[PDB]
Amino acid sequence: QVEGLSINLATIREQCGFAEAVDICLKHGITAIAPWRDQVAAIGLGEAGRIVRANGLKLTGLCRGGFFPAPDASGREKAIDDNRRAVDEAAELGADCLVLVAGGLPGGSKNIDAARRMVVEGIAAVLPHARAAGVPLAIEPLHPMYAADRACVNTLGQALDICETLGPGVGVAIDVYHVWWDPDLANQIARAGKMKAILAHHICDWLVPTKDMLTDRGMMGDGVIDLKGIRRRIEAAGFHGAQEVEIFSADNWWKRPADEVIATCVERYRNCCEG
Amino acid sequence: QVEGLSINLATIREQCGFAEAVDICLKHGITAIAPWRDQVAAIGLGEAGRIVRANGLKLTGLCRGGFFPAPDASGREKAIDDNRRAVDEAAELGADCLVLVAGGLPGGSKNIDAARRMVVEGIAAVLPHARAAGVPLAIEPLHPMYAADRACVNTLGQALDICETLGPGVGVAIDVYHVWWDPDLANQIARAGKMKAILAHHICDWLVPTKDMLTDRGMMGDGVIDLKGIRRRIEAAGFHGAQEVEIFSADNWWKRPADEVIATCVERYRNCCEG
Ligand SMILES: [Zn+2]
Ligand SMILES: [Zn+2]
Repeated sequence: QVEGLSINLATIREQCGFAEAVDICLKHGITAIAPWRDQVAAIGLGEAGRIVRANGLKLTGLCRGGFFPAPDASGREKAIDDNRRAVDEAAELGADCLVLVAGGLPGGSKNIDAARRMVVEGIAAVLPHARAAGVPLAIEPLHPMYAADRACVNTLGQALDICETLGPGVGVAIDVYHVWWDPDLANQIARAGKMKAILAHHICDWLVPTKDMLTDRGMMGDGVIDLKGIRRRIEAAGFHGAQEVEIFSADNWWKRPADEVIATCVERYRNCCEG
Repeated sequence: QVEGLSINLATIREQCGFAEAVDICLKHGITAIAPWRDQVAAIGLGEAGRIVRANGLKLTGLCRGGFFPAPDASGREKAIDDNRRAVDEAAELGADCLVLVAGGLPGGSKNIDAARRMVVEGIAAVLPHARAAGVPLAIEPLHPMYAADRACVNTLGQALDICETLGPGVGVAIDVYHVWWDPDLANQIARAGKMKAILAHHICDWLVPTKDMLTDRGMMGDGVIDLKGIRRRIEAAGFHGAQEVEIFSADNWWKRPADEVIATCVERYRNCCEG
């Protein structure tokens, strides 16, 4: 087995559905995954579970919940309801956390403070149901470039502020793509450790040049992130969970055979990632 | 006159050289500019000065200095030397500040902490010459997406930390494109005010979607930034200097007649920008 490696299934999403991805992962000695809700829906929740169990599969996360801002309270309630259903799916599959991607500005608002208030309210509204189901909520801070239209939780400091306020049952998914640049990263990781808030660690690389804002994530080692440096900090902070490969690569990795992608992931994980 | 408006000449860089840009600005009632060092070099420093003086032109900034990291001390010294020459140009033209864009990772380094140390060292090395010439150094924090390859000063908090440490003669250029997303923006602006560190304010907009990482800045009002909200904070912090339009728009504004761009800038400034 490749111990301590997980594959977020977005990494081979062009190539595979849920059943085939799991098959390819188990064949390469990988026994931990993070599936997406649409992948689960395509195979069916009952079959997804059967597969999880038949291998006692570790799910490092379910992607994703969140998307809280909306112009009206009823739209915000509709989002809260979707998150409760997401929690239920995570529980059924035994996921280590439900990943939350906050949502950006609602409608045509320029009020980012208000959108952020909506996100905190939504997480607060979902948290009782998530605590009750045994599903930790992982706020994934997203890269600042995504603030307007994808997620207005944009720093680890901000995400940890929300955690500290709401209390137990909410933590952070630390994705290197989203946080590597942060000048206060070392402090916030140590802070997350002391709060016991680290729920997941996602890996990939920042390419130079980066050629697309969303779908040009690098394979570990092809970019400029000090991955080992970051992993060492995360472990020193007390998180020893699996490193989860999440690569969106429209023009490279999504065009290669899935077996080549997963094998490269094993190779890079051993050479570039371990702390 | 359009009081309180400045045009960073990058906004019409495809259309105009220095002499023609100034002509177009003065014709639309704009009497403040921020030229680039290559534009000054193309017209010649002596002629640039003659033009500045013939109108008593306000320069809200000179773009740019910085670019401090390099793999070797001699490369770092070469950068420091270039910055001293940049200071001299700013002095000669009577610029309100020399804008500093930090530089990204040197060579093939993954050590962003070290590159940041190099930037602080470089600013520290240039500062005596800049103090002596009467040229304030404006650290311009750049958007986090630029961290690897353009500038590893990426938050207003980080930039103000450097200012506070080095002391007098170094402040911040606050560009809305670079900082609008920052969850601690309100606090850091108030902080910059208390330190008396605000040297410039650059305006433009964040488009949704943004279609290019470098050259798809919006015209004020076409995007999602609360420009008036930010300007009000800057004024409450005690900076009442000109708002400087800096737009890099490869597929829109750089393809329009310069007169139409500058007229739109006046229109939006009056409608969308004033606090
Ligand atoms: Zn992630
Ligand atoms: Zn700027």
